[PDB]
Amino acid sequence: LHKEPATLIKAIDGDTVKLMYKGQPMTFRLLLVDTPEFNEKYGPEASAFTKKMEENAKKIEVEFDKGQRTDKYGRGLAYIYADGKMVNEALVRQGLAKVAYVYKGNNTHEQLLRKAEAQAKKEKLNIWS
Ligand SMILES: Cc1cn([C@H]2C[C@H](OP(=O)(O)O)[C@@H](COP(=O)(O)O)O2)c(=O)[nH]c1=O
Ligand SMILES: [Ca+2]
Repeated sequence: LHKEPATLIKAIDGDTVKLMYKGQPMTFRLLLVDTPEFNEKYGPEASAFTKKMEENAKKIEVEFDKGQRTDKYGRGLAYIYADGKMVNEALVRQGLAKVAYVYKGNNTHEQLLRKAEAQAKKEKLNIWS
C-alpha cells in the first residue's frame, strides 16, 4: 500500500470526511472502523476528535487498500493519515471507534487496528467504559 496526497475540504463526523483527492471533492469513509453517529453516545466526541486531527494536520494523506476504492454510496474507502498518524487507528486506540466492516481483500491494517482496540478495551476508554 502507499500514501497519496489530499487536502481537507471539511470535517464531517468520526468516520467520514470531505477531502480533495486528485483535484476532486469526495467524501471518504474510513476503512475498518465504525464511529457512533453524531446523535449517538460518543458521536460528538468522535467527531471532535477527527475534526481536530484533520484540521490541525499539515499534510493529509489517503491510502487505498487492495480492494474496492469506493463504496455503494460513492464514498472513497481509505486509510486516512494526518501528519503520518492514521486517523483510523487513532480513533480505535481512544475507544472512539470499533473495528468493523472488515471485508476480505480490503483488510490490510486489520490486525494493527485490533491491537489498538484491545488496548482501548483494557484501558476501558470511552465506548469501552
Ligand atoms: C466501511 C465500509 C462501509 N460500507 C458500507 C456498508 C454499510 O451499508 P449500509 O448503509 O447498507 O448499512 C455502510 C456503513 O457505513 P456507515 O457506518 O458510515 O453508515 O457502508 C462498505 O460497503 N464498505 C466499507 O468498507
Ligand atoms: Ca458510523
